[PDB]
Amino acid sequence: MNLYTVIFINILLSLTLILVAFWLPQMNLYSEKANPYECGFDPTSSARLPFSMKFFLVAITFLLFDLEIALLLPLPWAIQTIKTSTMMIMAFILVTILSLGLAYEWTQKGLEWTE
Amino acid sequence: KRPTVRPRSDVTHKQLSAFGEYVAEILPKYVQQVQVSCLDELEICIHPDGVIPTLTFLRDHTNAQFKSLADLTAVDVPTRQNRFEIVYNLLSLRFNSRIRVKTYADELTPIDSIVSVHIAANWYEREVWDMFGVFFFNHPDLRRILTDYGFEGHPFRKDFPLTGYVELRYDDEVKRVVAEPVELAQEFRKFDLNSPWEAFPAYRQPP
Amino acid sequence: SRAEYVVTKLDDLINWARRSSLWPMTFGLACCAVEMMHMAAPRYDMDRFGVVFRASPRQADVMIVAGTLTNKMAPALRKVYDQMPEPRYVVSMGSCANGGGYYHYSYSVVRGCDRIVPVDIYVPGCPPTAEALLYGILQLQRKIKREQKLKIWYRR
Amino acid sequence: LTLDGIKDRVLYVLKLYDKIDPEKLSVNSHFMKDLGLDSLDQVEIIMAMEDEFGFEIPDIDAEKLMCPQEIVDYIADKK
Amino acid sequence: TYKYVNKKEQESEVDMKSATDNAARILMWTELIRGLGMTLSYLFREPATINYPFEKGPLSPRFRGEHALRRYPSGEERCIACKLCEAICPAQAITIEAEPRADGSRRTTRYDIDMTKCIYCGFCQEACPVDAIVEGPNFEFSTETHEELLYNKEKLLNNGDKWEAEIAANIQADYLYR
Amino acid sequence: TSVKPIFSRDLNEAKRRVRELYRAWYREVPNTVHLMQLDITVKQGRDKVREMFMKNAHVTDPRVVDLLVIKGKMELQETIKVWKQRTHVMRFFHETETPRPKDFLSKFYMGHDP
Ligand SMILES: CCCCCCCCCCCCCCCCCC(=O)OC[C@H](COP(=O)(O)OCCN)OC(=O)CCCCCCCCCCCCCCCCC
Ligand code: SF4
Ligand code: SF4
Ligand code: SF4
Repeated sequence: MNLYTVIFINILLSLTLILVAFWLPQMNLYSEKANPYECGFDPTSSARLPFSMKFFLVAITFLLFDLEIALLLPLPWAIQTIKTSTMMIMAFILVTILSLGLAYEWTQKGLEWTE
Repeated sequence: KRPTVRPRSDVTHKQLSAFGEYVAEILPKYVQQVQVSCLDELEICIHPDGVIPTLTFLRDHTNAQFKSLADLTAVDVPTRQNRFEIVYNLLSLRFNSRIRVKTYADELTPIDSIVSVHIAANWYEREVWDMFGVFFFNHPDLRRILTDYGFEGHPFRKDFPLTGYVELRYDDEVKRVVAEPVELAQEFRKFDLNSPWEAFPAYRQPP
Repeated sequence: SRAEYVVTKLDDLINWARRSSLWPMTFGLACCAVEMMHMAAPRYDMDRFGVVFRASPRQADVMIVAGTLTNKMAPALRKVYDQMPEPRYVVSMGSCANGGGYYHYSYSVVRGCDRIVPVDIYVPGCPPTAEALLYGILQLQRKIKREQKLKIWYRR
Repeated sequence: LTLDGIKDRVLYVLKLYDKIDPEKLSVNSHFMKDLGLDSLDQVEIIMAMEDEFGFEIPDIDAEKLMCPQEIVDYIADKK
Repeated sequence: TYKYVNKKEQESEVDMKSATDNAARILMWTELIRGLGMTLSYLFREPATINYPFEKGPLSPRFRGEHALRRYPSGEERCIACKLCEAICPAQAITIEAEPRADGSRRTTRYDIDMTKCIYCGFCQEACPVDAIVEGPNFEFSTETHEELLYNKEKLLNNGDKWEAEIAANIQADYLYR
Repeated sequence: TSVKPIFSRDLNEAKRRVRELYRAWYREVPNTVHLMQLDITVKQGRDKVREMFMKNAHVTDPRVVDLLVIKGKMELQETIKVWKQRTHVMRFFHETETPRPKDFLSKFYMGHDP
């Protein structure tokens, strides 16, 4: 209950700050002020267009590596087991296969960005 | 020997004159009025049909390796019918020598570009167009370079007023920067400074 | 416990904040930007006064027009100023910005930034000694010391 | 192809130009003499046609397209 | 003559010691620790920051700041409306209108300087043949209004009557170098 | 009477170029009133295009026409691309320039100008 309490207290602190930031000061709104900023001149287009990504393969790979991390995290418990040889072998196999996949990606130039 | 005057060597004069004879007799179809100055500088005047051939020869030829385009200018002389005197100053690193090539143009008489020869001339020719109104041919992107985006006129023309024809300000009514005809609080003061006594009799113009 | 006295003290506080924290904008056009830098340098430490160059107009409080303002650049200057949030002050640095200066009679110069934006303080020089630009910053600090906004609201 | 609906769309675009007076408008009226037009207000009409039927057409032709009937025939020949 | 900056590299000879040294450099971040050490050294140095506006930056007599019209020790004005100052002022900031003063002397009625046009070049005080117009040392003359920066004869005369004790000494110091 | 031609060996080819340019401008106006957020209609823009075109209708030398078309294409480039802002576009309309009258008598009442 205490965690809920603290987190809600923080929500309320932030929201109070934002309220008194949006309602305390004097405002003077007009279009030339509320318009987007592109270094003094007018945008040539919208920022809602495809912004190509050159590390898409690395992001995809990051997904699988995050999963491998999820599978590595139970080790603190897996080391309390009687079958220690099995845990050792499985952890070594997992990390080695992970490293081999990374090495194949590296060599085939996946970690390098499309230009 | 005299400490105020400037030491003068004729060796460079001779070198540049010989090379001028070289250029004149190797490009007769284009060359006009080669000349060398008291200060050691070579000036080769040509017909504009010869721009690209002349510059390519001076860049690629072995005894002439002027392959750095220092500058590219124009000069308005409203007197002559072909006002604009286009100038090509060049440099040879192999011979540590310079040279200047000149042509002539008009408001309605364009010449050819040399970006095929010297890529340095893209912006210089854009500048000539923006400032004097000379149009170049086969230019990749010939637009304005220095003037405003909607500027009318070619300001370096002697006929263009120093202060222009318009003037900018901000108007709250429209909430924009607008252009209004010029109106000055202090008018530029024209000083007549030329002395009425001949100063250099070596340049006297006979009547 | 007069409300007028309380309001005067509150306004003193408001101005103290907006004054001891003046974040200008990285907006330098010509030579005078060099003296701006030099005023950011050790000998004259800006941050010592609370001054900090923020590059976004949406975060800045003042803009120093540090050099010549051409007709091709005036729209961008007015746009940036417009994009700065009130309270916003302006400082004209040099003779180019005040009245065009050495290029007053040119076809591509606005004879004063005060035509495009409203100016609070004028710093003369070509270029103004960084010491002079600092003198101007402090002159601005005092001008802010004398805003008296809430007193006006209470008198309305 | 269809010289009947083509002509309907064409006279429609003409009426929609809104620079001419329908009194002297027909299927063979002359843009310049009959309706009192010039080069650019004919360019505009031919471009309105380009829009209507979508098929982009040269100027070498849009210049000779000087009456609604010529438009009809050009639309028919190309489409 | 010439020298190479990044061609020093010669043919490759490698030992175990060299390999291990480069490895330690690459693994322990040797070269970055040195920048850290430099920044540390600077923390324990005396800052060059002066305490403005109490202690101020140095200057020299030749400093050319605010303009002022001087006088002879008798109180008479030094200007004679010769107009070299406005004839050379490359910003066309000076404006002069002369007229015979009642006593017959050649003096000015108008002497205006748009200090928004002055580039503070000093040509006017080296052109003045009577050391009348000078560019004083004052640089702390900022304003809240553009109009205040358009000086006339009275303003410059008052400045001269305000800084003479300093202008005269700086002149006395610098006038042999000219 | 004999000179070098820039592009057009006669006024008809120059007119072809002028018409191409008119089409380009007529097609572009809407995209730039949309993009630049101009506060005018699409008809005002095309009327202004036509007026700026007629401003030089009197020319008869094909070289002047070719150079005018070059300048117009330069401007159309500056506009298709947004290199120029709504400021430079509305400069064409002169929304603030007090319109000097062509009546001799008003010109007489205000100033010595003819
Ligand atoms: C029997 C033993 C069994 C146990 C096995 C372990 C044995 C010991 C192995 C020791 C290995 C050394 C420690 C590993 C960390 C260093 C990793 C590394 O070397 O990365 C180097 C990397 C590349 O550097 P680069 O010169 O560009 O070379 C590129 C390759 N050609 O560049 C870098 O990664 C570094 C650049 C980072 C720059 C960011 C700023 C760094 C700031 C430095 C602060 C230092 C303060 C440290 C404070 C720590 C306190 C918590
Ligand atoms: S006032 Fe002088 S120093 Fe400042 S930008 Fe202009 S020319 Fe440069
Ligand atoms: S210092 Fe130079 S620019 Fe300034 S008033 Fe004197 S001559 Fe003119
Ligand atoms: S140069 Fe000196 S004496 Fe001559 S007009 Fe100027 S201020 Fe007066």
